Formats: sequence, C-alpha cells, structure tokens
Amino acid sequence: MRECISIHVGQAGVQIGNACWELYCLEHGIQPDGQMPDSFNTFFSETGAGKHVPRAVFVDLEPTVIDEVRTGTYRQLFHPEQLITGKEDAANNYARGHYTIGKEIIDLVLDRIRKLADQCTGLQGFLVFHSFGGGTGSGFTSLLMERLSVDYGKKSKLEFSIYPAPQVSTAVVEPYNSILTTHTTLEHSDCAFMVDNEAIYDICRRNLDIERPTYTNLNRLISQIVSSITASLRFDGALNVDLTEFQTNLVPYPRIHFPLATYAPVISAEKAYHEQLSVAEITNACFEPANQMVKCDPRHGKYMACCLLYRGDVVPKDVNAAIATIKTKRSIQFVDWCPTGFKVGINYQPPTVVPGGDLAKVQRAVCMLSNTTAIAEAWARLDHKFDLMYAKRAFVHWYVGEGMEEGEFSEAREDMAALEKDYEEVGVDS
Amino acid sequence: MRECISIHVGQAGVQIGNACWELYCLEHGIQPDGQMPDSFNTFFSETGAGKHVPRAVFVDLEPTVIDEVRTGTYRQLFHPEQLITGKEDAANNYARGHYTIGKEIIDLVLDRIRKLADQCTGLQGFLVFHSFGGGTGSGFTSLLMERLSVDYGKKSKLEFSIYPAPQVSTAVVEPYNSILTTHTTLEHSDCAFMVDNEAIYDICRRNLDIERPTYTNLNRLISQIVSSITASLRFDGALNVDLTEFQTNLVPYPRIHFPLATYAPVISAEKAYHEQLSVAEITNACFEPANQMVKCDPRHGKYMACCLLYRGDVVPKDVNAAIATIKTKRSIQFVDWCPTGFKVGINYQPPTVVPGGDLAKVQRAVCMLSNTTAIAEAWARLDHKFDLMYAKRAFVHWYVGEGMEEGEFSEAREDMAALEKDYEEVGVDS
Amino acid sequence: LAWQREHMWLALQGLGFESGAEAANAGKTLVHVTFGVNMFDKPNKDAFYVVFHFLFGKLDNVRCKEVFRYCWPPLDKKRDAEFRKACCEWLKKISDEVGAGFPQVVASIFLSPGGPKFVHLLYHFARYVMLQHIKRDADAGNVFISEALQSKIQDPQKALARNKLARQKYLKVLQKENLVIEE
Amino acid sequence: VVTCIRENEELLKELFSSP
Amino acid sequence: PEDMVEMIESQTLLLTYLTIKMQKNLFRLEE
Amino acid sequence: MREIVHIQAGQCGNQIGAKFWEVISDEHGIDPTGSYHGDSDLQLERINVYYNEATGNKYVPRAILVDLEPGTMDSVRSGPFGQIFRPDNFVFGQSGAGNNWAKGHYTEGAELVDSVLDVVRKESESCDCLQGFQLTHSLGGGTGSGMGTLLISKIREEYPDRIMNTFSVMPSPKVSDTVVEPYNATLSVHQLVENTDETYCIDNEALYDICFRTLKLTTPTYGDLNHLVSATMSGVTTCLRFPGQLNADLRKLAVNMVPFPRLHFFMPGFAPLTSRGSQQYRALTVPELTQQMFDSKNMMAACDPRHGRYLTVAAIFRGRMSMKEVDEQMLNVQNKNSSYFVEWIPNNVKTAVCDIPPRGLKMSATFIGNSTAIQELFKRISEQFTAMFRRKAFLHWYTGEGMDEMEFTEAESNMNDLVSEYQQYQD
Ligand SMILES: Nc1nc2c(ncn2[C@@H]2O[C@H](COP(=O)(O)CP(=O)(O)OP(=O)(O)O)[C@@H](O)[C@H]2O)c(=O)[nH]1
Ligand SMILES: Nc1nc2c(ncn2[C@@H]2O[C@H](COP(=O)(O)OP(=O)(O)OP(=O)(O)O)[C@@H](O)[C@H]2O)c(=O)[nH]1
Ligand SMILES: Nc1nc2c(ncn2[C@@H]2O[C@H](COP(=O)(O)OP(=O)(O)OP(=O)(O)O)[C@@H](O)[C@H]2O)c(=O)[nH]1
Ligand SMILES: [Mg+2]
Ligand SMILES: [Mg+2]
Repeated sequence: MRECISIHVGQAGVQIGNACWELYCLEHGIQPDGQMPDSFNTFFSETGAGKHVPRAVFVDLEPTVIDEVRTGTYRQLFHPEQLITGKEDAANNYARGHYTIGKEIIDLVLDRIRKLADQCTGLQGFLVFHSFGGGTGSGFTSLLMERLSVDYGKKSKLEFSIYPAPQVSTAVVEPYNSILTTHTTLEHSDCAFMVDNEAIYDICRRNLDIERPTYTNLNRLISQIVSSITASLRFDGALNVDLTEFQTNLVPYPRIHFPLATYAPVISAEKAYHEQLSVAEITNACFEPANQMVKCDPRHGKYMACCLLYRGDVVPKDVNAAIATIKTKRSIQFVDWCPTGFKVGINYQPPTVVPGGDLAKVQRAVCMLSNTTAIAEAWARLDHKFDLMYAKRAFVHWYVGEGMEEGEFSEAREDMAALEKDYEEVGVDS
Repeated sequence: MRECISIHVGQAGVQIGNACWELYCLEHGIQPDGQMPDSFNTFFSETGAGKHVPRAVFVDLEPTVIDEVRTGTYRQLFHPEQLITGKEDAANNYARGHYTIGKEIIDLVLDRIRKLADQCTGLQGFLVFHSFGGGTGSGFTSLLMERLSVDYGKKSKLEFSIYPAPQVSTAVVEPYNSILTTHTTLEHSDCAFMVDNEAIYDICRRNLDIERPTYTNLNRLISQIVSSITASLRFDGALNVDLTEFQTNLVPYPRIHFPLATYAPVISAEKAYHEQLSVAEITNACFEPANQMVKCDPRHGKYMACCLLYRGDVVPKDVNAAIATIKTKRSIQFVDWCPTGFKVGINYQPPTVVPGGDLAKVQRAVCMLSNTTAIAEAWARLDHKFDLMYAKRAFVHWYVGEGMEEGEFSEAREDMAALEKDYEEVGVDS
Repeated sequence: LAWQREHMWLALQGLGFESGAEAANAGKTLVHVTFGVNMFDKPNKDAFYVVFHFLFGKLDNVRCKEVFRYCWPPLDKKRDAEFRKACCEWLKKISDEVGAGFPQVVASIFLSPGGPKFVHLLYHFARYVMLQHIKRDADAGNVFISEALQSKIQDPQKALARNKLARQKYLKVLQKENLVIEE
Repeated sequence: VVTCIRENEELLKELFSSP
Repeated sequence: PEDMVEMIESQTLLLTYLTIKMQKNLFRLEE
Repeated sequence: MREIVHIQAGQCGNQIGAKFWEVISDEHGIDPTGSYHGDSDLQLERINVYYNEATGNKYVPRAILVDLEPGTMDSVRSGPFGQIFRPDNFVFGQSGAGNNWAKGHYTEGAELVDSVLDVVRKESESCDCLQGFQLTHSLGGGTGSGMGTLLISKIREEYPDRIMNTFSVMPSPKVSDTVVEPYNATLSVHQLVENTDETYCIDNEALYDICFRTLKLTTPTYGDLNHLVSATMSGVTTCLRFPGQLNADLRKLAVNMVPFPRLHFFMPGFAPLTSRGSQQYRALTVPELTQQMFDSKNMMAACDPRHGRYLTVAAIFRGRMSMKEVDEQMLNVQNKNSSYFVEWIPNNVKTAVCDIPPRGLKMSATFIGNSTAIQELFKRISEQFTAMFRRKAFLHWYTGEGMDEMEFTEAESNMNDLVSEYQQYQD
C-alpha cells in the first residue's frame, strides 16, 4: 500500500526527476536495468519476475529531454509509454502550454496516469515537479492539475516547483508565466514547495565549496529533500509522519499552504571530519536564514507551523532538547495562535549517498518544512516585475494571439494580490 | 548564351574591328584560321568541327577596307557572308549614306544581322562601332540604328564612336555630319562612348612614350576598352556586371547616356618596372584629367555616376579603400542627388597582351566609365563650328542636291542645343 | 494631439456608441475590456474588435454582414485572420479613394492596436464615417454642406464663422424639437 | 474661439444624454 | 496652428451631424 | 520533427548559404558526398532538421537554391560540398535582374516564383513537422532583395503560422558597390517589416571591421565574411540540433526577444574570435566569452549599441559550462551597464545552453540583440533614399518595369514609421 504517483512536467521537472529516480534506485538496491539482487512498493511496481518499474510519468511538449532518458543509462527502467513527449514546445508561453499546444497531449497523459492509478491500492497522492517560469511547466501543468482535480478529487496533490529568483533569471517573459500559474496553485494544489535556484547556488558555494555548480547539483539537492519527505512511507522509524497527518499539521487555513523546505547538514566531505553534527547542530542550522532553499528572510515574518523530519541516528530526548532551545530563541519568533508549533517525525534509515555527489556520508539529517509568513516577500517582488512589463502591455500579443484574454492577466494579478493580503492578515496577532 | 552582335560600319569602324577581333581571337586561344587547339560563346559561334565564326558583321559603303580583311591574315575567320560591301562610298556625306546609298544596302546587312540574331539564344545587345565624321559611319549608321530600333525593340544598343577633335580635324564638312548624327544617338542608342583621336594621341605620346603613333595604336587602346567592358560576361570574377547592370547604374535619366571611358594603367614595357601599379594608383589614374580618351576637363563638371571595372589581381578591400580616398578628394566633386555613385565590378582574368603591341603586361587593369556633365563642353565647341559654317550656307548644296533639307540642319541644331541645356540643368544642385 | 483621442470618443458617441450592447454583440463581458477615451494608448485588441465592428456596421449594412460573415465575432485565431484580412483591405480601399486625406493603412497597425499611430487611423476612420453619412442623411438640397466640409479651409476667421452658423442652427433646431414634442 | 468650442462640446455631450 | 482650425472643423462636423440626425427624426415625428 | 527548410537567392545569398552548408555538414559529420562518417551518435539523432535521407544512407540538404543568372548555380554546384544538393532544387532564370527591384519583383521574378513555390511545397510537405523557413539573401540587388521579398510574401500567405527567419545583409554607406542601392534597400525593408518573424541584419562593413581589427587578417575575402555569418547561422539552431541544459528553439527566441510585433530586427555577434598569434594568451572561459560578446566592436551590424538601449538580448552558449557562472555573468553585464538597458523590462537577457561545442573549440557563444540603435541603420538609408528620390534619378528603370511613384512614397513612409517606433521606445 501507501503508493504515490509522480508527474514530471517540462524540462526542469524531467531533469529533477532524473535525479530523484537515480536516488530512489540507489536507496532501494534496484538496478538501472530494473533488477534487484517490501518498501520499494511506494515508488516501484514489481513486474512479473524481478522488474521494478517506477510509478512515475515523464512529460514534455518537446522531444529532447525525454530522448536523453530513452537513450540514457536508465532506458531499461521506465517503461516506454510512461515517457510521453510532444512535438513542439510551449516556447515560453502559458497560452501555448495551456490552450493550443497543450490540448493535444492531455488525454494521453491522463490515460497513462489512470492506468498507473489502477495498479496501486493505497494511493496517497500525486507529486508534481515543474517550474513556474517555463511555458510547459506553467501552462501544461495548470491544465494537468485542473483535470486531475476534477477526476480524482480528494487525493492530495503536492507540487515541487522552481520559483523564479529575484535577480538571476533566464527568460524574459518569465514574470508573466509565473503569475498565471498561481491561479491554479491556490485551488488545485494541497501543498506547494517553492524552491529558488539562486538560493541553492548560494547554498552550494557556501556549504559544499563548489565554485561553479550546474543544474545536476541543484537537482541532487531537491531530490534529497523529496526522499526525506517520503521516507516515512518507505521505512520504519520511531515516529512516522504520513502525508495526510503532515498536511493536517502544516496547513492552518486552506489558502495558506506554501511552506519553505530546508535540508541539513549540507557540507562537503572535507569540513565533515571536523564537524560534530549533533542533533542540535543540524536542528539549528535548519533555522538559519542562509540555509534556506528560497531567497527570503525568516526573521522578516513569523512562523506558523514547522515540521522536523529527522533521518538516521536520532533519539527523541535530544530532539526535545533542541526544540526547547529553539523555543528559547527570540530571533525565531512565532505566531501566538500556535502555542505548540512543531511536528516531529523520526526515522531510522540514514540518508543515502549518490556516487559522484558533493554531500558526504552523514548519520543524522533533518528536513524542516516551515510555513512562515515571510514567503509573502518573495511573491511581492515578482509581482512588481509583472507590473513593469504589463504597464506597457509588452509581449502580450504573443499570449492573446494564442487563445488567451487580457481579463486573465488582470484576474491572475488580482488573485496574487489577494493571496499576499491574506498572508499579511494571518500573520498579525490579536 | 549571353551573346552580343558587334556591327562595324564605315572605315573607322572596320579598322577598330580588325583590332578588336585580333584581340578576342588571341584572348580565347582561337587561331587566325578559326581553330582552337565556354567563354568564346559570347563572341564566336562554334560551327561544325572546331571552327569558330565571330558574331560580327563588317559593313562598308566601300570595298577596299573590307577587301584587306578578305585578303589579310583573318580571311579564314569571318565567313564571307558577314563582310558586306557596296560599290561607291558616301564621300563624307551624311545624305548619301542615310538616304541615297544606304537605302540600297540597308536590307542586305539587315538580313545578315537577322540571320546572326536567330542563331543566338541569349542576345544581350548590339555593339555598333563607327565614326561621326564620315559619310558611311554617320549616315548609314544612323539608318541602321533606326531600322534596328524598329525591328528589335528593347535590345540594348551600345555604340562606340569616334568623335571629332577640337583642334585636329581631317575633314571639312565633318561638323555637319557630326551634328546630324546627334539626332539619332539621342533616341536610338542606349549608351554612347564617344572617343576623340587627339586625346589618344596625347595618351600615347605621354604614357606610352610613342613619339609618333598611327591608327593601329589607337585601335588597340579602343579594343582594350571594349574587352574590359565585356569581360564580366566572358570570364568569371568576384563581382560581375552585365550590360543591363551597367546601363542601370550609369544612366540617371533617359537623355543622359554619354559616358567618358578611360583606362589604367597604360604604361610602357620599360616604365612598368619602376612603378608598382597597385589598385590605389590605377584608381587614382582613372580620375586624372590627362588620361581621358576624349578632350575635356572633368574638373569643369560634376560626376553623376561612375563604373569601375577592375580586372586581374584585385581584392575587394583595397577597391573599397581606394574608392574612399577618391571620395575624400575635393577636386573630384559629385552631384548631390547621387550620394552613392560608384559601381564596382571585379573580374579574375588579367588583361591579355597582343604581340607587337605597345602596352606592357600588367596584373591589374581598370576601365572607368563615368557620366559627368563636363562632356557638354565637347558638344559646345563642335556646335560652334557648325554655327560658323551654317552662317555662310557653305557645302550645304551638296546635301540639298541628294535629298536633304535645310530644315533638317536647323532641326539637328535645335536638338543638340536642347541636349546641352539638359546637361546644364541636370548638373545644377538644389 | 490630445483632442484626437477626444473628438474621436465624442465622434464615437456621435455614431451612438453604447458600450453595453456593442460589447454584447461580441459575447464578452465589459469588465475585461475597458471602453471610452483612454482605451487605445496601449495594445488593446478587444476594444479594437468592438469599435471596428461598430464603425464598419454604421456605414454599411449588407456588405458588412457579407465580408464579416465568416469572421465576427473573431473569438479564435483561425477565424481572426479572416477579420484582419477583411478589415485591412477595406481600409486600404477607403484610404485610396480619399488619398492624402487619410493615413496609409498598414496591416501592421492591426497586429497591435494602440499607440498614436492607431489613434490616428481611428480618428480619420471616424471622420470618414461621419462624412459618408453627412453625404446621405443631409437633404438633397443640402448635399453641398458635405463638400463644403471637405473644403479644407485654412483661415481661422472663416472657421469661426462656419462654427457660428452651425451653432445657431444647433440651438434653433434643438428648440424646435422641444416645440414639436411638447405642443 | 475656445468659448464657442466649450459651449459646443457641452451642448453636444449633454444633448447626447437626452433619451 | 492647424490643430485649432481642425478642432473647429471637427466641432462644425459634429454640429452638422447631430443636427441632421435629429431633423430626420423630427420630420418623421411631426407627420 | 521541427524541420527547417532553407532558401537561397542571389549571388550573396547563394555563397553565404554554401558556406553555411559546409559548416553544418561538418557539424553533423556529413562528408562531401552525403555519407555520414562522424564519431559520436548524437550527430545522427537530429540530422533530419536539415537533411532529408535518400536511399543508401546518404543525406541531402533541405535547401532551395534560387537565382536569376545560371552562373551562380554553376558556381555553387562546382564548389566543395556542392554535390550534396538535389539537382531538382536549383531554380534559376536566364538573364539576371540588373540590380533593378522592379525586375525582380514584378517582371521576371514574378514568372520564376511559381517554380520556387512548387519546390518549397514539395520540400515542406515532405517534412514531418515543419517549424519554419530561413531565407538568406541580400537587400542591395534585384534578385536577392525583390525576389526574396516576393518569395517571403507568398510563403507567408501559404504557411501563416510558421517561423520566418532572414539573414539579410544590408547595404552600408561606406562600403557601397551599387549606385541604386538605396532604392532596393528601402523597397525591401518595407515588406520585411510585415512578412517576417525575425530579421537578422548583417552588414558587410561590420564584417570587414571584425576581420580587420579582431582577427587581424591582412587581406580578408568574401570567404571569411561568409564564414562568420555561417557561424552565427548555425549557432542560432544548435539547440534544435543538439541537447543541452536549457534548450531554446526559434519560437522561444521569437517570444523572448520581440516585445511588440514590428520590433523584430536583430543584430548578431559571435564569440570567441581571436587571431592566431593572440590565441595562446587567451583564457577560454565564460567571463571572456561574455565580455567579448557584449562588446560593440564585435557586432555584425554597423550600428553602435551605445547609441541606444537593448530592448532584449539572447545568448546561446555551447559547451560544458556552469549555470551559476552563466547567470552571475549575465547579471553582471546588466548591472554594470544599467544605462544601456530599458527599465520597463527587468531581466533583458535570455540564455540557453547546448552541450556540444563547435568544431574545434571547447566552448562558444552566440549573441542576438534587439536594440533601438538599429534605427540608425535605417536612417542612413532613408537619407540617401530621399537625396535621390527628390530629383527622381534612376527612377525610369523602376517605372518602365511597371512600378509607380506612389510605391516609393509608401516605402519611404513605412521606413520612417519603423524608425519612429524604435526611437519612441528608446525614450
Ligand atoms: N557578405 C557578403 N556580401 C556579398 C557577397 N557577395 C556579394 N556581396 C555583396 O551583396 C551585395 C549585392 O548582392 P547580390 O550580388 O546578391 C545582388 P543580386 O544578385 O541578388 O541581384 P542581381 O545580381 O542584380 O540580379 C553587394 O554589395 C555584394 O558586395 C558575399 O559573398 N558575402
Ligand atoms: N533547479 C533547476 N531549474 C531548471 C532546470 N531546468 C530548467 N530550469 C529552470 O526552470 C526555468 C525554465 O523552465 P523550463 O524547464 O526551461 O520550461 P519548460 O517546462 O520546458 O517549458 P518550455 O518553454 O515549453 O520548454 C528556468 O529557471 C530555468 O533556469 C533544472 O534542471 N534544475
Ligand atoms: N581613332 C580612329 N579614328 C579613325 C580611324 N580610321 C578613320 N578614323 C577617323 O574617323 C574619321 C573619319 O571617319 P571615316 O571612317 O574615315 O569615314 P567613313 O566611315 O569611311 O564614311 P565615308 O566618308 O563615306 O567613307 C576621321 O577622324 C578619321 O581620322 C581609326 O582607325 N581609329
Ligand atoms: Mg569610307
Ligand atoms: Mg547577381
């Protein structure tokens, strides 16, 4: 039981899924040709005589990134119809990914996903990896998420997305896209883990001492966070945290489900011999502003609910000690209507290490997911960017030329504004 | 394809044709008996077994000049039918060659030219070689160009003319004919390269150091200009210029098609050693007042458009540099309404050298064809001579007796005065 | 020329511009497409559709229902090209019949309806529709008022005088309306 | 001229608002 | 400048327009 | 899958396309007969974007070679990598256009254009999922300019939803070779404004400067110029033909570098370009790539970017590079030069990365700029145009071939309007 289905959309999601599936395979002893010389059930399906096929679906409206996987080292793992690919990409256009280029693939990926779900008996929820700033990852994911919400309904949809950085950006029309997809994440998602690339760059260059890191490193880090999230299904530990009880504890009001993820300890193998990475040390490194996966200041807001996912050699006594210390920190302030503000899941399996990675072999690890009001700041800056370009109606002819309206621009902006205001309001005390 | 039919009329024309055809034969390796032990296709037809018959038609109202051809070294070249002749010359009379005697033999040469034009699939046009001073080369050439314009229509007709000298005149009635010929060269020709003998005499005696030259040297130089004109047709090079390109860039308005031709470098064999006749030097030489082939001062006018035909070892970059230097000169002034006024053609085949000739061997050659208002001066002086003789009605009875009217003289006079006024007008700036 | 955006809108109301019904023919809501004066300073293709359809319908009825039969309302993009090619050719013909009195129509002005270049075409279009109805609703004994208006006068005093005559006519005729509807 | 302009436009817009 | 005589000619145009429009209706209304 | 059909016209366009096909054949590992002989397997993955496959494992370019003089057809056929092209794709006339626009557009090109449309229909239906067209021509002549313009109009009429790229070379005031260049240039720009999706403005003067100053070639030829242009041409579509860490096709670049429909005139550039003697003193890194690519003396169009503002810039990097380096460098460019960038667009730079470096180098970069300073390029022409048209000089050829004076008026007015639009957005 306790299965889950992963949907990897767009190039960002497909590559993040490359990292994620390499990780799961190493974790469970499953070879890239499928064979394994139980727990694997949460991600893999046993196909006849020793063949564990991942419970995932790769999508792109473009052939290239999927072809890398078809010809890669993991060709014998995914079964051919799981890898769905189109002909021409959305080309950095929400309207293409959603309305014109998107409608041709949607029934195919939906048929595949339904065939995937008819094989699992305790489906927990969907994990959707994508990117806000892209064309496919924004529009086609909007479409897919709306359709999934109609069909399956009460299933929990968790999305892990690459939110656009403040200064470092790769595309020009990016703000536009990032706004329209918000109109979906409010309604058709249950918990949205936004992650910025600039923050992971700073994490790499400060912690792992990698001067020039590429997308593979960042994808390894995101994969590690995902593994830490679902370990409580895949392993046994002192305190397990499901997905439903996790969502019960982390989300106080329906609209408020945009927590921040942070993994620790992320150090190079060399500074690791000198560090005494106790439970307290990594527990505290989680609450530092520099170890954040998104560019924001936790000091600039108040926390609402935190979940600590400990992995490895962790006893409950020192967890209680560390949580009491954090409680006695004034730089870390909390809302008042959450007197107890910590969920604790403790797990036995230490974090596995991928060959060729930068992270070391450590015994204890923490994944902290914190619903803080400070995330509002992020949205703020992106909105400002929008209102620059939209003031001239720049690039809008591409969108309205593809089946869009301007009313949708206006509605998406009004929605993001109401979301920000709801965050600012929930923050305040009484 | 790309064939052109060169009509040689009158004594001057037939002799300039002897020169031109000696040159072309030696150029394409075709022996004087027609055999060649492609490119030749423009000027020769390949009849039967390696026998090439030139696409020319020698005419004259007198047989002796054609009889020398028929008895000369090239008797085996022109098949007999093309060397058309009458019995009595026009005796320096326009009215005889145009009305009296031309009417008997216009049809013969017309039948021959029609036969020639039928055998070519890509006719470019006609190259009429004649003199202005004689009776045939003025009268019969006028009659021929009239009939050819009625017959062939839009075919481009480039005439190469021997215009009288300001000082040295070998005929007395010459101005008269040279004036009546104008009434044709305006309407029925497309480009008229007038050339004066006195200027070639001065060019010889100065550049070539030939103490007393005869007509053979002059005809050699003229043939060199003709070959440089048609080189972009026969051989391949960097930038190519057809006949229509030439006419498009060189002719600003219909009535204005009288360009000055000049050549560089025409040095001795002995002088060629001490000089390094690079592109810059020959390009500056083309613009020198003493190197023109007609007597006039190009400083006294304004250039309207000029075509540079480079030949041999010529790269485009130094062509550009030399042209920029010509532009930044103050004495070479250009009309305002032509800001870009240089056409450039570059051919790969260097200029050949006839045995027994006067020119040396050079690796680069330039033929400049310039439209400058200065040519008006030429007409002026000759017109004055007309206005002198018509003052006394001298030699007019010879014209009236053979079917000419004095109204025709008055009409040619008005037409040439209008042409001068048109040049004076087109010169002026806004 | 701010009055160009002004007289246009007034002249827009001159044809009886009702922002509601003319938005209702397109099957879309008003809240998503703003009308009025400050509507074409930026690219605004919806207001473009609406005003252009009203302006083409006010001048012609049957041929308008013909050339815009397979187009309006151009909600999709395959049928949009029909609108953009049926309107551009007509505007080009209209500009060629008048010549220098019209801006040269360019299809590129229709790829993004906005900026002063679109407002210029729109004002001259409105003028043309006004005039070709002053050519038909003015009396046969008064058709010259049309050409009297096409006579591009250059002196200000005569312009003053012409306005003066027209405005006294305006006052008297609006007063006679009251007499007729009340008495 | 501006006075006649204003009287003009005002009468125009207000008479347009007559039902 | 020309912009003011164009303002005048435009307002003359509007006067003529609306006047003729209300005339063609009042003639109908009186009959 | 995303096939591109290429079209050449005129002597300039034909020679530049010949260089392009040489370099691209070298890239995918095609030999002069069409027989694949490369080492890596990637080279065969997307060979089909440019090469049809004929029987026996030979590959034929999907190109249509057009002209009005057969001399260019013979010259292309006889060159190296000349025997690749299909013989049925050489569509030539018999006279030539004589640098007359009216002849290329109305009289002879109008008669020849039907054969060209037939060949492009055959080639385009032959392909699986077309993505657009590439017209390589020059604007100064009659065949190139006017013929390619008629061809572009017809193509847009038949396939309205495709991409339309042009690598048109523009005249330059200094290095001029024709008297009637302004006329043809204006008349062609008028239609390029409407019927294309993105126009890469090259200029011979700029390439001569690149060769003289940067490469320090003593005597450059047209071969070196065409080589530079072909380098850019292939650099644009590397991502179509090869994988990478951030892909970018042609419609992506079109959606990113064009804010408004009319502003689709770009200036290209390439890096690294070093001499031979200066090569061993250079560190081939991402900083040096970006510093060279954002220099004004490296642009392939004779317009100084310092005189305007970059509306948008695209950088296509090739090789194994870090994304942190690329992004830090782009942000550095933008922050140090904040005045050369407009303000109502944050993050003007789009970046893409392909994993395969060009032949012989370990990494490279291609640059595309949508800048307001390109308006200078047009103003020059306009001035020259007016200076002639006022007197109506050389107008009788264009008139005798059937044109009008009203057409010259419209062409001038449209060029002026494009200039006004660019200048307006410059602020
Ligand atoms: N960068 C390059 N420019 C070239 C090249 N070849 C020619 N040109 C320039 O292009 C300009 C004219 O181009 P074309 O010869 O193609 C004129 P086209 O043949 O298309 O019309 P017509 O020849 O008049 O029929 C002229 O300035 C040339 O110097 C070249 O190979 N590379
Ligand atoms: N962390 C991370 N970010 C990526 C990755 N790939 C792309 N991105 C980022 O995600 C955004 C672009 O998203 P894309 O994947 O390129 O867009 P898309 O889903 O392909 O939609 P299309 O434009 O149609 O391809 C930029 O921030 C990119 O820098 C990746 O592998 N890892
Ligand atoms: N440059 C040059 N001029 C020549 C040549 N032969 C004759 N002329 C000149 O041409 C002018 C006379 O024209 P002609 O050709 O002799 O007269 P024609 O064509 O025979 O006509 P008729 O008088 O009827 O015999 C004089 O200037 C002659 O000196 C020549 O070979 N070269
Ligand atoms: Mg004689
Ligand atoms: Mg040519």
